[PDB]
Amino acid sequence: TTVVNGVNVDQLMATIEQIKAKPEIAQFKFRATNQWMGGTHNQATIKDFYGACAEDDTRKPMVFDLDEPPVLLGENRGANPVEYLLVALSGCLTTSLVAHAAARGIALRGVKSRYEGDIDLRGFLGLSEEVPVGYREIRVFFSIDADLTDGQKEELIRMAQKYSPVYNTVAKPVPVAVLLD
Amino acid sequence: TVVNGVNVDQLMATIEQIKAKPEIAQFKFRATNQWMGGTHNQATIKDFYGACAEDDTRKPMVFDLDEPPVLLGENRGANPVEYLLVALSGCLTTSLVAHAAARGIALRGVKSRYEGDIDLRGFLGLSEEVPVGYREIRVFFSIDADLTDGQKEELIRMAQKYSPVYNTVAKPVPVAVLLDRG
Ligand code: NA
Repeated sequence: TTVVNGVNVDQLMATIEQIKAKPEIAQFKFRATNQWMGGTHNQATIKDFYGACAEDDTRKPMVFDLDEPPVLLGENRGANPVEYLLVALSGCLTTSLVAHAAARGIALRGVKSRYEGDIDLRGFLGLSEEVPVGYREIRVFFSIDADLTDGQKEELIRMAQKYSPVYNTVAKPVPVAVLLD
Repeated sequence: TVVNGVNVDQLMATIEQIKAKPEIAQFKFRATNQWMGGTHNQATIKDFYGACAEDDTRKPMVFDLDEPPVLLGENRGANPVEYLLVALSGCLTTSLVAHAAARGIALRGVKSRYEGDIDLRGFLGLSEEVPVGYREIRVFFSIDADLTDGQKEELIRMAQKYSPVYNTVAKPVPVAVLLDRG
């Protein structure tokens, strides 16, 4: 009665009450660093973050290699950056779905999902002023194993989207300032 | 003829082929994800489509996503909003380097740092006005090259202009999420 879907709902409840009292606690900052490794290969590191009124440098660094397939001028030294964007979207939607279900006391047995997005490289290459540079659209499907109706499953999915930071960062315009140091 | 480790001959060849046959430039990228309990889930990258053919030749790449303790996880992986920064960082870096290469501009080194801020009240449903996503993301590039600040700033402008992940963040991209019928 303290844990649903492997989420500690007591901790969730305490976090919500803490934020209601002191909204400043809810301000988080996430960070990365990246070093170019030649050609299409580069390496990103995740380490510290800020939140709940303090810097947190407690985690072992998490290192990621990004590259391209040969047709996009790389050697598959890692997944490509637009693939990493789908990874991020998939983790966020899944967590948002599961955590919102947990908060409602809705048990789920299994969750999986699939993702496909369309990109026309004429954008990246500056060959057409029509074509978007980014994803034109992304299509996601979820499968949920639970004692729920299809309508109730669809509701969980709508709530997942509504509360997902990565979903909303994709679907809405978010400003990105890129500067010389 | 290689600049910044980029095969510029292949690049120009690809461009000419696309001008003749624009459909070559249509790619589809994919992922699958399985929930692993709590805030932990796992994404897999394998196949893609592009240049008028399916490519299922790559070995799968698997990524673990989780949360720190204060965000209800157990450090079973970096969190999804961190992976978004990872994506952005790779894309801006490759776009910068590749566009420099196409112009014959050699770079000794490139590095960058990223921060975005988020108010959890969005995710937690505690405010209807608060953005659920990032409020803003800020990126700083350091470029080691035989270039003035203004020349570096031009490479950075072009990086952003032509970066798919930058434009996916900066612009509204439609995303349809549905219950699977297969
Ligand atoms: Na966006």
